[PDB]
Parts: sequence; C-alpha cells; structure tokens
Amino acid sequence: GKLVIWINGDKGYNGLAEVGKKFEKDTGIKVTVEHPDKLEEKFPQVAATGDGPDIIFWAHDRFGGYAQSGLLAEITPDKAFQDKLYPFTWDAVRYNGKLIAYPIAVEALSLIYNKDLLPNPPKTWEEIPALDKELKAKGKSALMFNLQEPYFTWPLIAADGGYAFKYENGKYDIKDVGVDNAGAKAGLTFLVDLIKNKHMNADTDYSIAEHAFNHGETAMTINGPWAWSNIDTSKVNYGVTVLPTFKGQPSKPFVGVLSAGINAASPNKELAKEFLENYLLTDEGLEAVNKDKPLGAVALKSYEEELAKDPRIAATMENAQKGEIMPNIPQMSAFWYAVRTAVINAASGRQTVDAALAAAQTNAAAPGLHAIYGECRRLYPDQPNPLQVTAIVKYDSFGPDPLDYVSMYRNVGSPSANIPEHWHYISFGLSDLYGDNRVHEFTGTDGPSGFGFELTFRLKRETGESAPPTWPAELMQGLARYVFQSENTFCSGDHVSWHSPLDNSESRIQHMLLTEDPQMQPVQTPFGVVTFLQIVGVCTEELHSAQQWNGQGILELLRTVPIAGGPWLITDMRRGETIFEIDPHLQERVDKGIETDGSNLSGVSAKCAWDDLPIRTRQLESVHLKFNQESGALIPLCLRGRLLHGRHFTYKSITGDMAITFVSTGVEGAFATEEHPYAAHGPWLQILLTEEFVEKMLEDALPKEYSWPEKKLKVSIVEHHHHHH
Amino acid sequence: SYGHLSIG
Ligand SMILES: OC[C@H]1O[C@H](O[C@H]2[C@H](O)[C@@H](O)[C@@H](O)O[C@@H]2CO)[C@H](O)[C@@H](O)[C@@H]1O
Ligand SMILES: [Zn+2]
Repeated sequence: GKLVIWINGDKGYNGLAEVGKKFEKDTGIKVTVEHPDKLEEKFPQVAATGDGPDIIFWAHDRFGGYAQSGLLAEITPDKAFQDKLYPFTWDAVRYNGKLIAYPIAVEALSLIYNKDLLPNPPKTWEEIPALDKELKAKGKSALMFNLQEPYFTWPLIAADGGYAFKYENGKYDIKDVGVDNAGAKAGLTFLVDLIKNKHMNADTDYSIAEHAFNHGETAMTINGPWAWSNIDTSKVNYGVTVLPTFKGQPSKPFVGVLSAGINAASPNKELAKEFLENYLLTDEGLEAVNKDKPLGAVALKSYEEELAKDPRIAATMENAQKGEIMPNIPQMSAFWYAVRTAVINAASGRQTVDAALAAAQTNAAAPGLHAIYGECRRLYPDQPNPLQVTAIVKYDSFGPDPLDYVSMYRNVGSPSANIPEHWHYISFGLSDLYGDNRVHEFTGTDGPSGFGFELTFRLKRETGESAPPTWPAELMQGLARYVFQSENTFCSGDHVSWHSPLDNSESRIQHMLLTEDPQMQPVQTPFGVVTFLQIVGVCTEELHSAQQWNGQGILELLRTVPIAGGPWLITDMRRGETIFEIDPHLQERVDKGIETDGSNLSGVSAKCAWDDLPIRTRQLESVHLKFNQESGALIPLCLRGRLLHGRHFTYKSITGDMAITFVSTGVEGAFATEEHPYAAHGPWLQILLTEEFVEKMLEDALPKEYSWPEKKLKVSIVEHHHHHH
Repeated sequence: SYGHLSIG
C-alpha cells in the first residue's frame, strides 16, 4: 500500500523524507512526508472519516486525546525494542495502560543568547528590563520570543507556582487547574509589564523572533532544539543556556516528547511498524532527522549517548529537569486553547491579567465550551480570538444573563452565491458547557447537552461598520431567559413573537423564526449533543403566515428572496417590505399550502389555563378553559387546522405547568373516549372534541365569553423558574 | 411545529 506521514513544519521533515526514501529503496513502498499547518487540529477532524495519514508526529500531549477518540492503533513493540528507549519516554506515550505512540525525542525550551552582543546572559527575568535599556541605546533589543503560543510563555507563568492540572494520586485532577493562582498572575503580569514598558511587542511571533535573533537585532530568544539549524546557518555566535529565574525560582517549561502515532484506520499498520521501528528509530535515521533539524534529547539510548555530550542538549535537559513533563490527558487541548487566548488578550490589553486568567481557569475545565469552540474553529480558521460579549457575573451565580459568552464573527459570505457579507453571532450557555450541575442537569453523552442547542444569528453588515454591533447578543440573552424561564426547547421551524423591533429601532422586523444554522454542524460533547439554531427576523405578517401555515415553508420562501435572507437567511434590520409586498404571487402559495395540507403547528406556548366549574389523575364532566387573545386567535387554527386531520393540538402555559391538548376522534394514545371526553393527569388536561362540535364551535372585546351545555370558554388579559436543574 | 409567543 502506501505510507503517509504528518509532521510539524518546524521539524526535520526532509531528513525524515530521506529515511522514507531508504524505506522505499529497501521495501518498494513509497513514503510521502507532509507538513500541513495545524496538523494537530486537522488529524482528529479527518481521521474519523478515514482520510488521515498513516503516521502522525507530534508531542505526546495530543495523543491521549486521539487515543481516547480511538484514532490511534495500539503499538505492539517486543521487549527487545522497548529496551533501546528510556522508560520515561514510554511513560509519556502511555494512556490507560495502552501504548498509543512511539517516542522519538525529548523537547524543552531554553534561553538562546548572542555571545557577542551579550557574553554574560542574565540568570533572572528581573534583570532584562535594565538590559533592554543598554541594548536600545545602541539600537538593539534584549529579548524576543513567540508570544502567540502559550508554550513559550508558560515557563514564566509556571515559575512561581502556576500549573495545568494538579498531579495527585498518580493522576491528574481535572477540577484543580492552576492558571489563576498568584504565581501565574505574577508571571503574566510581568510579561505584560515588559510589553507595557515597550521592552517587548505583543504581536511577536515565531518568525519575527527568529528573524530578530538571527539578524543580531535582539540579544536573546526563547526556543527549542529545532531552531538551532537556522541559527547555525546565520553564523551568529550563540549559546544555549538555562532559562532565567523569576522571583528566585526557575522557569518551568513543559517538557514535550516528540512521538509518532499510527492511525487506527490505517491498513498499513505493519508497514508503519516496520518503518517506525526498523528505520526511523535507529542511530542513522534519527541522526538524519537530527541532521536536518535537531530533535533535542532523543529517546533512543544508543544515539542519546552520542548526542548527550553537546552542551546544547545538556542545557535542554537542565531546563527539562527544572520543568515538568506534559500531561497527555484528553483535556490538554482545552487547556492550551484557554491559556493561549489569555496570554494573547493579556498581552494585547484586550483583557486584564486577572480577567484573562480567571477566564482561562474556568474555560480549561469546560468540555462543552471547548467542543463548541472546536466547531467555530473549523468554520472560521482565520479568526482564532474573536470579539466576545462576556457576562460579568455568570448565570450559575445568578447574573442576569444566562449566556456566558456570545461570540461574534465576521462572515464574508459569497459574492458568487450573491449572499452578502454579515456578522455571525453564536451563543454559549443554553447547552451544557461545564457539566458540573452549576446550571444544567448532567445527562451524559447520550441525549441533549443542556437544552441541546445553541442560538446563532446572522446580521447584515453595513459597509461603514468597523465592528459587529452587540445588541443581538442582548436579544439572544432575552431568548435564553425565556428558554430557561419556560423550560421550552427551540426547534427548527418554530416561531417567536417579540412584538418589538429586535434592535429596538424603527425597524419592521419585530418577530423571529428559528431554523438550522446553514454552516454550523451539530457537535458531540461528553455532556450531550449541541445543535445550532439560527434566528431569522421576520415581519408580523410573515409570522402570521408561519403561524397559519408552517415555519419551514415561510423559511424557504424567505430563502428564495435574497434581500429577506437568501440561502443562509441573513437578517436585514433596515428592510422595509414584507415578501408579500415584494412578490404578490407568493401570497398565493401560502394560501396554496393551507388549503391542501393545513397547519404544521403541533402545539404552542402561550398564556392559558383551565379549571373546574393541581394533583392527581381526574376525569371531568364539565370543563372551563381560559386563553389570552393571542393564543385565542389560534383556536380556529387548532380546530380546522389539525383536529380535522386526526391530529392533536397542545397549548402550554409558560407561567404554569398547565397544558391543554385538543384531541379529535381517531387519534391514538388518547385516554379520552367519546363517552368520557375530558380527563387530566394533573396540570396536563386532555379534552376530546367531535368534528361536529368542532364545526359548531368554529361557527360561534375582552372578556369575550363562549358557553355550551358541557363547557365554558373565556378569553382574558406568579411563579419563577431558574436554571435547568 | 411549535410556537412561542411574547417571550420578550
Ligand atoms: O502552544 C501550544 C502547544 O504547545 C505545544 O506545542 C509545541 C510543540 O510541542 C513543539 O514541538 C514546538 O512545535 O512548539 C510548539 C508550540 O508552537 C504542544 O505540543 C501543543 O499541544 C500545544 O498546542
Ligand atoms: Zn440552580
């Protein structure tokens, strides 16, 4: 068959390609080495569909995740082979008692310094600001390193007592995260202080720092072994040394073990095993890769002995020694995303240190949030850190806002599809983000996460708009408040009467329909499934049309009209006409729908009640029903629209636990007999009505009173539910 | 298939 290998772009992929060529020479099987961007993200996406590589290279910390997802084949090396490598490297690639990857090399960050610009590098971080002054005097800077990846800033954060997950009982505690403790705040504050005092730039990334150092523009940098090759080429006289201490304590870099995993879906596990065990993991192969880009302290003893002499490796291992090996537990990716954002926002000043690290601390231990974010990353790779509306006080502590975050993305749309540019709002909170019963009942992997959905919204972008408006977030908060108060889940096709302009302007868009988000795909989390329901602004007439007929139809009609939505159903608040005013004929089709199929509405949430002329199962001779005007206007719909078709109709009260199910003859599951029309299991009431009684009823200013020998009906004009416990 | 009225 074939061999496809994925390895990160900063690693020695050409040497590996040479090893693959030797494998091809000897075996005849071709080896394709690729280095796609963000491979650690793509692999778990693609591997499930079976279009992943045969081998995947990365630090061990990802592999436990993959392994948990069944994406990695168990490796089966004999003892003889295991003897060649260090036990701790094996430990690093061990997950739930199974080996999920082959260890290649030990990696740790070091202080790299220019000997000519700086013969005596600082032992402490506190020295650097002063040093930067001296260097700036002669047009140079002290320190530049990658600030876009938390990997590089972590050693400083970890120094005074920051940690990822607390290691306890031979295990990691997923509830005890150490990112918002004093040491972390101190370290990150110091970093931010370096930036504030203009000793570093917040936007500094890998290539910038590398350039700066290799061109002798900065005296120091922070990087791993792989970086040396380019420095060697730069002919800069450099030294690799121990990282600076902070508050008298050593920087504690996360030690990573470069490892090779085998795709669970690969049919060439044997080819892979052969290649990995008998070609790569040898002195000559590893030397070749190391020749290309230094691996650091390799896991292979025989080659380890040969390379340990190098003081660079010695330094790597000193720093490694002062640090801790990374956990490989599945939650690490959540940890890294969380800390990545905090460092970025803290450095950019978008957030304070405390706010950022509090947010990271909470978010790392939040799988549902992480899962939704994943889908968002897939949809918008270009916007890693979007602007977010965040509730100051979270709902679990009874802040007013049930949505913890609302993400706002810029969606460029498609000019060819004639779908205009717009803002994409995505809510976080209606689903189970945390799973610790702070807000939602924990239901497990099967069933809905929280209410089982999140809200989305697509708002027409103005050309003059630099940033997305925030009012749709409040709109969503309103919607969410309703959902939590009423316990009513939203589904695609439902309608929502708002009776107010959504942006509270003079807009005619006073109502909403709900549909499936056109891009956001449903997601599986350890706490359940999350679907994404998009909000679509509509006019009162269109709502009435959706009520009288069905949501889906009106939605499609709205799709066929670009200015009212188009295929992706974008909302335009400055829209002045209904679709019926824009295209008269369309009206004809609603009227076409109602006449042939009737109404789609299984039931509705409204102000209503029933009573006698609470607890227990009861049959009743007489009944007294109560409605508001709004729900009352649907009674004609309830009767003709559904009862005539052997269908049921249900009114639920939002205020109470009250419910009324209208039933016709010929329905199934009904306990209502023709002899005993009215019966209730409690607040839930069913009444069976005959078409006969239906027509007379249909034929027959508040209060407006309707009466019969068996029943009385009025139309007229206390309790609060909290959370999803 | 379901309606929610005057939620706001
Ligand atoms: O920054 C988050 C990132 O940290 C580690 O990534 C390292 C990687 O281990 C090194 O081989 C080298 O490429 O630098 C990377 C940082 O850009 C973790 O391995 C990774 O899971 C995590 O996302
Ligand atoms: Zn509660």
